[PDB]
Formats: sequence, C-alpha cells, structure tokens
Amino acid sequence: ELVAMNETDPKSIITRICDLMSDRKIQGVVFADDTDQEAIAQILDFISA
Amino acid sequence: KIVNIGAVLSTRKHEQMFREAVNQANKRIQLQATSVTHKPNAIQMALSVCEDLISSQVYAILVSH
Repeated sequence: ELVAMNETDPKSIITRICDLMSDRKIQGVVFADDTDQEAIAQILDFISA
Repeated sequence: KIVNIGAVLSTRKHEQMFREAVNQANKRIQLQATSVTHKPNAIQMALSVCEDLISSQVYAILVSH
C-alpha cells in the first residue's frame, strides 16, 4: 500500500499508524524517512515495543 | 510573570493542595494550575501529551503512579 506522508506531527504519525491499520490489517510496514531525525528514532521504537 | 505547571495525579484533592501551594508561591509573580490526571493506559497517556502541552506556559511534569 504505497501511501504518501507529508513531514508532519509525529503524534499524527502515531495516529496514522492505526489509521492505516484501519485501512488494512497491516503486519509489515516500510516508511521512508528524513535524514536528520534521531529524536524521532528515539520516539518510534518504544511505541512499537 | 504567569506560569502553568503540569503534573499527574490520581485524585483532585492533591490538585487542590497544589493550588494552595500555588497561592503560597504567589505570596512572593503569578502561577496557574494545569488539568492533571492519571490514566490507566499509556497509549492514552501519550495521546494526552498534546492536550496538555498545547499552551506556552506549560512547565515540567510531576508524575505519580
């Protein structure tokens, strides 16, 4: 499911996660990312865990 | 000189004591009180972050279990 995503609020990305879960039962994801976002890398991992 | 302090509390009587201490700080300068809560879901606790951080005056969070 090739979805686009504007560089926006990471809380809205967290909302987008179970937005696309409601789009389809998603088991696997890929998500392209910016090259200067390491605090968001600190954000995403414990949300998953 | 107005500020607004964030916390996490199980009940609101502790928020009333917090406002009493806000007045005791206002003895020396203005202080406000945030809408604090203690949710049983950390997903909902993450969703309340923008609801509490939406202001400019938001201060350090004082978190209880």
